[PDB]
Parts: sequence; C-alpha cells; structure tokens
Amino acid sequence: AHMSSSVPSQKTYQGSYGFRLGFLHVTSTYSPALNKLFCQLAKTCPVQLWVDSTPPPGTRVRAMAIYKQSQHMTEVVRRCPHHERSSDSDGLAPPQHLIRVEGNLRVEYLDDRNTFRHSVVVPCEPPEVGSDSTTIHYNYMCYSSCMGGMNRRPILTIITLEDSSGNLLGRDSFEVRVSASPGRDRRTEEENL
Ligand SMILES: *C[C@@H](C)C(=O)n1cc(C=O)c2ccccc21
Ligand SMILES: [Zn+2]
Repeated sequence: AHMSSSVPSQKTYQGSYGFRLGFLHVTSTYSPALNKLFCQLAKTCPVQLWVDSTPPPGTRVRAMAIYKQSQHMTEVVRRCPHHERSSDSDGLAPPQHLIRVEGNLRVEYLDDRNTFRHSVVVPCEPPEVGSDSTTIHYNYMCYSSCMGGMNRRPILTIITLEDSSGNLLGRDSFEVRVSASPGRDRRTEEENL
C-alpha cells in the first residue's frame, strides 16, 4: 500500500567485472524468449551469478522486486496482508518481504528508510580461487495473483552487484510470475508471442 517517490534503474549493466545472471535449463522454469522466471509459491528458485573477473572484497548481491508497468512502479512490492499475517516468522525473513534467500545464514533483509523498498542482500565472502559462478536460491512468498498484494500485476526482479561503498558494479533483471502451474503458464505465455 506504500508508494515510493523513486523507482530503481532497470538498465542491464555488466560493468568492469562482467556480472550477469543465468538460469540452468517442475517448481520453477525460466523462459529465455520472455526473460521470465515462472515459479511456484515458496519454492527454491536457483539463479546463477556469473563474473569474468573477481570483484573486490566487501561486495554484496542485492535482489529487489518492482512492478513492471509504469502506473504501478512506485508501489512497493510486498506480500499481501493475509500471507504477511499468517507467517510463522520463524526464520530470517520479515513476514512482509516477497523475496527470500534460502540456505544462507548471512542474508540481510533491508527496508529502505527513504524509498520504502524491500530488498534482500547476500554479502559476498572471499571466493575460493578460479570461482567464476555461484548459485543463489531465491523464494517468492506470494502468488502473482494474490489479490491483496501483487493482484495479477507482473513484477521484475532486479539483481545488483554493489561494492562496499555502495557503488553499482553490475545489474541484471528478469520478469517473474509466481503461480501454481509454472510449466503450463510458461508454455501458455510462450505460445502467445
Ligand atoms: C554470494 C556472493 C555475494 C556472490 O555474489 N558470489 C560469490 C561467488 C563465489 O565464487 C561468486 C561468483 C560469481 C558471481 C557472484 C559470486
Ligand atoms: Zn499472498
């Protein structure tokens, strides 16, 4: 219900370190033609992160969702009230956050004091040598159809690589549809282009 007075950039940017996302070829499936991830509710979505060169120490990877349509872009993407209130609040993620990271005890959940946007950050640990790729496991905690939240509006996930002093090192993004039938919905949306 909260309206921001800003919207993040969605410009794909590999930067100096060659940062970009990839998806491995069901509970989730990625459409290259649509650049769109289709997934089930609260199921693991593996996203591969790639670099061509090792970023400096202290980098972090941030994930944030925004609505894709301009008339909704200022609305903060969050869980619907029913899913927020019904949450066990047993883990690390605050119950209002749409995007969680699974399997990483160093994740931090952010609520921006000025923009009102939620995001989830994974701080990068010094990587073992020659290590050019890693997997982050994201979870989406509402359906795209949740009438009290996203309410059938498409969203984009924006993944940014940021250095320790906050400079943007890279950006990539993909559309998301969370539904009970990701494989069928991907087929349907792909057959309609
Ligand atoms: C999870 C961290 C912050 C990260 O983004 N990351 C770790 C490693 C380890 O080798 C990466 C390799 C390529 C991109 C991002 C990587
Ligand atoms: Zn919901």
